[PDB]
This record gives sequence, structure tokens and C-alpha cells, in this order.
Amino acid sequence: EQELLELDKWASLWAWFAITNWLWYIK
Repeated sequence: EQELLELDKWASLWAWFAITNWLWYIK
């Protein structure tokens, strides 16, 4: 099994910060 201690579960978080796809809503 794999909980949130594996780098994979934490890897999606590093990608989260760069979620700058909501900035386009503000033209």
C-alpha cells in the first residue's frame, strides 16, 4: 500500500503551487 509518506503522493503538491491556470480569469 502507499500513504502520503511516499514522494508520489507529495509530488502532486509540488505541481499544485504552479497551478497558475486561474490567473487568466482576471484579464
